Amino acid sequence: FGFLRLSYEKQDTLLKLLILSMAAVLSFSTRLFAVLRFESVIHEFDPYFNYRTTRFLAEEGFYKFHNWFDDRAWYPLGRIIGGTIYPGLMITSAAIYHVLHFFHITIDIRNVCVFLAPLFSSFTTIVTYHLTKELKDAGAGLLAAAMIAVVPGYISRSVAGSYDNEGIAIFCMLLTYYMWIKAVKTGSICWAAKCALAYFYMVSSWGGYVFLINLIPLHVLVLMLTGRFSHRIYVAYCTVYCLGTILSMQISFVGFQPVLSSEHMAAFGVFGLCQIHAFVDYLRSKLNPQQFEVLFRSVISLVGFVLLTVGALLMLTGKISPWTGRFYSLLDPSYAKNNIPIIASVSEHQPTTWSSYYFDLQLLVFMFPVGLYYCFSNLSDARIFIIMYGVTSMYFSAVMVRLMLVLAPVMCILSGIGVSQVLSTYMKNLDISRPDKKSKKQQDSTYPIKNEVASGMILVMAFFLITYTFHSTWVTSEAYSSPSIVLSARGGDGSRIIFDDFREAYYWLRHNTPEDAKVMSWWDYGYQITAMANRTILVDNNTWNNTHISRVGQAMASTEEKAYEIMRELDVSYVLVIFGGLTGYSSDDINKFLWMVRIGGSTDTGKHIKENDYYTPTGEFRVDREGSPVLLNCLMYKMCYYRFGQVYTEAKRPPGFDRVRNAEIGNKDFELDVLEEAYTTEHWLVRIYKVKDLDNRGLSR
Amino acid sequence: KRPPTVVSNTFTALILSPLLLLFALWIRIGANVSNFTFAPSTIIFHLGHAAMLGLMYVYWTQLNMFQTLKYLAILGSVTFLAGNRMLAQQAVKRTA
Amino acid sequence: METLYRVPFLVLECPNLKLKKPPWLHMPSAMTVYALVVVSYFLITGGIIYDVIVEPPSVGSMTDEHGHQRPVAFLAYRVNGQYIMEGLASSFLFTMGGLGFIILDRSNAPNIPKLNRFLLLFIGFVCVLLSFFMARVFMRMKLPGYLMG
Amino acid sequence: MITDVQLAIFANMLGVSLFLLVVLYHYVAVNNPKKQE
Amino acid sequence: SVVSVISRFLEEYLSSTPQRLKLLDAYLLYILLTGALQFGYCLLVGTFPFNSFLSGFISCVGSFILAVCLRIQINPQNKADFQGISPERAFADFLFASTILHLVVMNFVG
Amino acid sequence: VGTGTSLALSSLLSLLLFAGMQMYSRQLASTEWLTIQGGLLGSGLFVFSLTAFNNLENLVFGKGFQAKIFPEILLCLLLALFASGLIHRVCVTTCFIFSMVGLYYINKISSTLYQAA
Amino acid sequence: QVSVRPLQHTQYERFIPSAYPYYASAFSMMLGLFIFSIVFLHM
Amino acid sequence: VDVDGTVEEDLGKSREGSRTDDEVVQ
Ligand SMILES: [C][C]([C][C]/[C]=C(\[C])[C][C]/[C]=C(/[C])[C][C][C]=C([C])[C])[C][C]OP([O])(=O)OP([O])([O])=O[C]1O[C]([C][O])[C](O[C]2O[C]([C][O])[C]([O])[C]([O])[C]2[N]C([C])=O)[C]([O])[C]1[N]C([C])=O
Ligand SMILES: *[C@@H]1O[C@H](CO)[C@@H](O[C@@H]2O[C@H](CO)[C@@H](O)[C@H](O)[C@H]2NC(C)=O)[C@H](O)[C@H]1NC(C)=O
Repeated sequence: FGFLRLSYEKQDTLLKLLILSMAAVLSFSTRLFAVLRFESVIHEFDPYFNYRTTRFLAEEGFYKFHNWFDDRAWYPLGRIIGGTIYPGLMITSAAIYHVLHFFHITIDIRNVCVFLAPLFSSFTTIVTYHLTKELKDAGAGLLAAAMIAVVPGYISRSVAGSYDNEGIAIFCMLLTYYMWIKAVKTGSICWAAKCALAYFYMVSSWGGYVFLINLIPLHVLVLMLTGRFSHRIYVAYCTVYCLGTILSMQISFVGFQPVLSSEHMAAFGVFGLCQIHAFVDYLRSKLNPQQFEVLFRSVISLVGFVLLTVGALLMLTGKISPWTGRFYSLLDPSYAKNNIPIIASVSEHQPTTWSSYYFDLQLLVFMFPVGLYYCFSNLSDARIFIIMYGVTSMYFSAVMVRLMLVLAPVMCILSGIGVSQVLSTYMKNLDISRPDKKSKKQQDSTYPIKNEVASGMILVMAFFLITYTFHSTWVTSEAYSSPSIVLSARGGDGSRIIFDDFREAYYWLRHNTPEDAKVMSWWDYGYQITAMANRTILVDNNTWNNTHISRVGQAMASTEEKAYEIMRELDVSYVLVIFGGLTGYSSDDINKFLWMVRIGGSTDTGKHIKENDYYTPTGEFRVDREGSPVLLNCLMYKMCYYRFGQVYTEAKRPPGFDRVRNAEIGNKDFELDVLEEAYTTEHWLVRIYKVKDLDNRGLSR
Repeated sequence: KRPPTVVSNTFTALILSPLLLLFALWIRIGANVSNFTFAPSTIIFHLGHAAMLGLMYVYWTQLNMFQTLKYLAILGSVTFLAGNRMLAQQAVKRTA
Repeated sequence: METLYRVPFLVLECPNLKLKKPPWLHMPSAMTVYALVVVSYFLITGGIIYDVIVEPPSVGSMTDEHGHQRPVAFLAYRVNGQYIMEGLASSFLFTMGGLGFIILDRSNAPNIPKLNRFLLLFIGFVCVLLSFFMARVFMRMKLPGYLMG
Repeated sequence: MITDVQLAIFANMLGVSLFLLVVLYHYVAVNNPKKQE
Repeated sequence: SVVSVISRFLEEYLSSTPQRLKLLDAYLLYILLTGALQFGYCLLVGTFPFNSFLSGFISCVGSFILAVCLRIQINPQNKADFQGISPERAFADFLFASTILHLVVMNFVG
Repeated sequence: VGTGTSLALSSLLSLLLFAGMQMYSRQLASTEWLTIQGGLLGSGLFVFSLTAFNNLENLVFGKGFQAKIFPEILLCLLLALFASGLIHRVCVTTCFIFSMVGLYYINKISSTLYQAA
Repeated sequence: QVSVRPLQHTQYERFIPSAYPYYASAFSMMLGLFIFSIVFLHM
Repeated sequence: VDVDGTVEEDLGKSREGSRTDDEVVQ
């Protein structure tokens, strides 16, 4: 009876604190699997670029970082780092780092970046509970926080060591929505100002800000069509638009896109419409209805013609830029595949399958409709926005696998609402929990089993919830805990053997080559080489220049003599290629060879390169004796398979066999006229060749 | 290419003209300051608010972003405190 | 100009035109929109968009020592690859599970006959339990090591 | 340092307990008379 | 006739408007005149410098919209819609928003 | 004129226009002006087809049957558009535009003739 | 080898005479807003 | 025979970002 004597207000608050506190602990802890199993290192290719920038900003100061121009990348063109980057992620890391040192807590910058992502996941959990509470109740909010904490889809990009923009982008997005919902619901300017400020913070953090600037106009427009438009909506939306537009423009990278791009036009159009709608209502109330029709018709005819002419003129003249390639694809799926090879090339741009949805979300997929049904049943202005957020995310998540992360937040909140409704309804069905007010007479004799029905329904729901935890734990441990830079292989004895070839090659270059040497490689590895090798590179992941990449592709795909001519022009010193045949590493260059062929031929200079030439007469890509003659004599084939014919990969297979393609190389013996072997890793994962100079005697090489 | 100086000056003076109109409407419509009082909060609040607007010009000529914020935070805090006390007094008077 | 159109109608009988808004064309009801969304959800989770871009066969083929072409429904060992038949079959299960709860909720309403209430409950549990349990089997076949440690 | 096996068991235990507590919160919340007042 | 309608509309408006509300309308007219005049200059003299023109023009619109929001919140007719908001609270928010607007336009004015 | 004869006459005029359009489709699409000429022909086909459809409806279901926007008007417009596509894509804009302009006046003509009477 | 870099943000021209009307507008707006606050409160 | 060490499979490679598609042929 000790718990009973406490006031109910005490009981509710105490449980609320305990549930939220635990959820934060779980969110942070679950992301440490990689750091424990493997070394505390930066993961993936993109994060390294952020890591290098973060160090430069902290050591050099903000002002120097703002104007930083990097000459070590995209040689000889160069890149302007200050104006082509998003500063949000770097600024947050630097600011915390300064504070910790200020108190004499000396921590490495590398540690700060590695552990930045888990901490924010805990912050995201708190924001989720408040946003859900506003829509329905506290009970739903506690459910949402639990689901968001362990959702695998969010975990994939937020694991410890994943220093990527996505880690902070999600938290900013939820906060901005939470401010927006309060701004509309309360109708207060103060909330509107807070919402705009949060929006600006997101704009710096990520490049995905565009999604928000279109969804919010869409929500307002639907309310107008449905007749729910009110003074509160006018103040909240209009106030945010003005401050948000100016704030976003401050970022150097965004520049003038908000006012000149066709991407941001939707927000501008809705803003103009709101003024017209508000003014018309004010006139109607003051004026006599009979007269009002005469003025109303005359005004519409004159204004409508003027507005239509202005809009047509802007589009036709081309003052407003057409949509960017990246966004056009997201809408029209076919456009990217048929028109832009580079966008198709990326491996996270593929459409999503059913297996992907279940693997990332599991139970939530079952519960997503239930949340939708309740929201439709009880229509509210705040609720309308969440429906818009859901139904769009589903469409944009199928088109691209990467956008799954955007889907994960909406999925957790909506699924929680469905679970909350089911739990409350049946639980109060269980009279034992509450006698409350009951009438024995007219009790519905169509009912024999009240005690049993509720007990079974609650029990089954609990079973589903526990299973969700188990699935989420197993997937994260087995899927998202692998560092890309370090590869795990099993030995014959079954021991865990670690392959460190990727770093080993970088270290060799770092100390054993001239400082001014230029290294040529595929654009995939541009960030990694610069961060660790500290040597100049020709191409980078950002791929700001398509023509430069295409020229690189031509050299690799071409014959040995032609490739040499291109390389000399660019002052290439070394070439790095990754070969996985010995170890069975699937993601080698040879699999990526085809993309090189298409990209190389995309430009005018690469017209001579035809994809069909590299295939067998039957349309097959093979590296064996039956392979196309052009393929066997291309630069890439020679580099990967130089001296590889005589190596025994397997006891059960003849020498010169390639394990990953499961085929034996057709051309086993050949010599490199213009290239010499500089260094090869122990497992041959990375091979480095040095460019030979011209002939001393002038003989044709 | 840049426009002639003479046109640039002409518009710059012209942009001033609306401000003169604004006073003309208020004076003719019945502007009054009868409600004004000399309570300490009232004087302090207006002075702080005016100073913050003044600080913008100083930033234009000399200060940088970091310096402007450091001064602004102190000036905002005092202005906010004066405003809160002044508003409460006005609210009581209105509700009387 | 109007006379020119009259010239055929001098001999021909002019059609009697009533340019009125069609009666059936009403603003969609809130329930109507929800139904439309649900069907769309079925297709999107099914990977219809994946099918259009990638154009996989409905079913593939395999072989053994006994030889001969087994049809294949599940694409083994690659999470981001699917066949046409497999994607739709999985998607339907997801929709069914959601509906099972809604029908169960409606069953709880007061003033329902004894026979009606019992029958409705049976359907609700069958849809929910089969939909969830079957989905686990489908993944287990696609990835043999699923949830195995 | 903790091994990965220990971390995995820890994650499972906390999650299961937390979800059950949220169910318990639902119990008291409906059971609350003042909520209906 | 439309012209007759405009005459009566002014006649009712002047009688029906409290002095404080009228003061807002006069202020709004001043804001609108300044913004329109700037816009005419840009299309006659040219876009350059884009940074200065955009910063100045946006400031006029921000001031105009902010005044309108205060005009609606204080109005007794709309008191029910903005439940729980006293006139004093609305004014304090309006000043706070204005301060932010001046600062951001300040960065991009040059 | 008699309703039965009127139905046949409208059908004959529409049929003749369609056959001619296909026969000279290659020539019509050769030049922009010729494609515009196709637009006039397509609209005329729509007008005659609509007249025939109403006449048939009156005979089968009794005199005075009223044509609706759907499906009587929509179906006749769709058939004319389909013929336009065969010659060239470009007409679908012009061929459609002429049909709409004719439709508004034809409705104006019908209202005066029938509603007034 | 010599690297050439773009102009820094500080180096850009300031106080352009052609932009004086734009400058006048922003300064004018602040003065009008403050005067409005004084009159409005004590009306 | 020459060396030992057979790699495992990356059950969840797909999430990796800014990386080229290593399955076009398949
Ligand atoms: C995608 C994302 C976004 C999100 C959004 C959304 C979903 C929304 C949609 C829309 C809408 C409108 C909706 C609504 C509706 C209606 C109205 C109806 C984002 C993405 O991210 P990012 O950042 O991009 O990522 P990454 O990838 O990593 O990035 C990188 O990469 C890219 C590629 O992909 C690139 O790109 C580039 O860019 C450049 C600029 O400088 C240019 O020049 C080029 O061209 C390009 N390229 C390509 C290939 O595209 C980028 O840039 C990068 N990034 C950086 C930062 O740098
Ligand atoms: C990465 O390479 C750069 C490029 O040289 C190195 O920069 C040199 O640093 C040394 C030591 O401070 C200076 O004496 C040289 O003048 C620098 N050279 C240039 C061209 O700037 C840098 O030290 C290397 N990074 C390391 C070792 O971490």
